[PDB]
Amino acid sequence: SFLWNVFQRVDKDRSGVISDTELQQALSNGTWTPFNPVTVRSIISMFDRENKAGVNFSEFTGVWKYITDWQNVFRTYDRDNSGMIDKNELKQALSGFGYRLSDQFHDILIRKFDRQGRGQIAFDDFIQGCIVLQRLTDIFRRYDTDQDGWIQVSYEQYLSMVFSIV
Amino acid sequence: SFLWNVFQRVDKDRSGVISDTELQQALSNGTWTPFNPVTVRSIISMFDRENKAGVNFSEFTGVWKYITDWQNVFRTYDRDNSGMIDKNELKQALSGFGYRLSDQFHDILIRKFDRQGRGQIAFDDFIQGCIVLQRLTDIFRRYDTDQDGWIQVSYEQYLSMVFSIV
Ligand code: NA
Ligand code: NA
Ligand SMILES: [Zn+2]
Ligand SMILES: [Zn+2]
Ligand SMILES: [Zn+2]
Ligand SMILES: [Zn+2]
Ligand SMILES: [Zn+2]
Ligand SMILES: [Zn+2]
Ligand SMILES: [Zn+2]
Ligand SMILES: [Zn+2]
Repeated sequence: SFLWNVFQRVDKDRSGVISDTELQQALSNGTWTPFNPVTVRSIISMFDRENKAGVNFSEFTGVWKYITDWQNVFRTYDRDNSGMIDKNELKQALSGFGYRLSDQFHDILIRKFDRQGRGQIAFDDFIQGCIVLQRLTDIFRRYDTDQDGWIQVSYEQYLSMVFSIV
Repeated sequence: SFLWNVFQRVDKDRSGVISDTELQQALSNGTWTPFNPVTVRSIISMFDRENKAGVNFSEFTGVWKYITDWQNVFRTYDRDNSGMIDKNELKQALSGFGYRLSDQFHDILIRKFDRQGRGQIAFDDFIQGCIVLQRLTDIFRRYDTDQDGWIQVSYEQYLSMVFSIV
């Protein structure tokens, strides 16, 4: 309903389908730089149930829910309310999700996810990071057959593991 | 020497530095489609000993050697001389490098490396594939401490392993 007005504002070529570029330009990451294109790509492919390279209005109500939900999480854990998420808050956010990860390891996470290069993670980078972690966990989980947080794999199962990431 | 004439032909903006776009356009992959940009990016970052985003003439003599050498390998193993490399020939090429990999696993390799979508791997895709495999092997090797083609890793060492790929 109110969602239709949003859709019409975002669908700038009035095609009836919201493309990557369109969704990108309707989202801010709180740093006055374009929203992470990879993040946009992931959100599109998530809800696009055709091979459309975009989302229609029905699919878009899903996207709108997804982004709003990700905003709740991000604002909850950015408690000094700066707009970025820091080492401590990232530790909190992933701890809230159920990850049990060492403090130093969050050094790597920040280095890997933060496009801004400022020791902190923006909203767009934050979504991708979490998405990438779900994926790595899904894969790991296929190989940790007795569920004790350990895997023994051969060279070939490793390669096919890394290749099933994609 | 003769290399200088090549460099001048490739350096189209006459800057004295060969950019990504420039190198790309001076290379064919034998399929009348642009040479894999990722492949170009890798070759650049390999020989660029500044943070230049390109190569000067000195560095370029390295690149020229690297590409010619990769051409020898590719032509050796594309023995039906089509321009593509197939499952059997890929099996040969990597076997020549010292990889001991199962026949079915080469299904995954072709699916993963072939941008053309035709069950075969082009010259540009072939270089990247091999490069990606060297990297995965280097990493694996750091973790296979007793050198028997097996690793046991925890969840956190796995994440940091996958993250050291990049
Ligand atoms: Na296990
Ligand atoms: Na081992
Ligand atoms: Zn549109
Ligand atoms: Zn914060
Ligand atoms: Zn902060
Ligand atoms: Zn176990
Ligand atoms: Zn140039
Ligand atoms: Zn062939
Ligand atoms: Zn063939
Ligand atoms: Zn062992």
